[PDB]
Amino acid sequence: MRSRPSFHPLSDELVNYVNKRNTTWQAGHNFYNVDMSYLKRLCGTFLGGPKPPQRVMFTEDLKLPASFDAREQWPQCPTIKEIRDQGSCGSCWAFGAVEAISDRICIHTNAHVSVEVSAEDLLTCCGSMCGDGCNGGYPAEAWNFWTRKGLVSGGLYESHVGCRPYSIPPCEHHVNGSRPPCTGEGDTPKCSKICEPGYSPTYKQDKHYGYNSYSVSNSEKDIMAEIYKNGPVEGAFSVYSDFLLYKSGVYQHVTGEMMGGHAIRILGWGVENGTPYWLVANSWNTDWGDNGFFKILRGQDHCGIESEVVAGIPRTD
Repeated sequence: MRSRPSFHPLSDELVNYVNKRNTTWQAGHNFYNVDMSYLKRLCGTFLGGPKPPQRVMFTEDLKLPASFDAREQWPQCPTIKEIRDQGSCGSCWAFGAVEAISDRICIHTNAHVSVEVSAEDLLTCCGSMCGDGCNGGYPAEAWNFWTRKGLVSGGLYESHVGCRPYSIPPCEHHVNGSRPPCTGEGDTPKCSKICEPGYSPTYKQDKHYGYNSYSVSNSEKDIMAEIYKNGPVEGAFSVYSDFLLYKSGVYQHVTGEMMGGHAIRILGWGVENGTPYWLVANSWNTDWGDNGFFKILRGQDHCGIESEVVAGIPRTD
């Protein structure tokens, strides 16, 4: 391959052992031709550090469903079926924030205004408050910031939708080798308080603000409750190398080492083959795992999926 050895994505010994081990899932390569610094630049959420108020779902008489897909409950909100890609940027913290916010806006604005909240804006105008930009960040501040400063609107890279659409291109990690391995290297883009030409309203007239920012309790049922009456939520869990290989079924960490922390958007649950799972939306494109979504073992706070559930309500009127 003209270059030196080492860091070749992951070894087949992995894929195959994860498979011979015969567990709740099955793995296969999602990334082809990539510098391993990329595979670790994806996992750019910190874990630890802050944590909003608290949200205690009063249990009582509400019987939640044995399964649930936040996309079905609200077909009117297309935002829910969207899978974003973050390019070579550790902005996963900002994506879960916006992808969860996007939905909630459509959810709580009656089913009125559905709007692609901009990760571009959160990513580049939040600063040291939220963390480190393209090199890691705190989902707590992510929401805190929406409530403080508010976020404009911005679709996908080169989508021409709204004020500030994400400026980072996706890496062709999907499936090719005519180009070289899109290394995770990258710099955090600049805070440009300005909408795309031709776009109206004005950037300042595009900021959508939130109501408050709270933490969801570390109990699965409370979470099932939050997603059920409010809308998808942003989480955090630890990434180990095997997870990179997810193709289908319910994930369970088997081997490999920590790639780092990765935020996501949980938007549902169900039980597949007697294994309760959480339906989570990644930010690695639609060619990753199962059409961009994936399932992780729920109820046993797997890899910390049930620890960091940050979230909040949008500002009506």
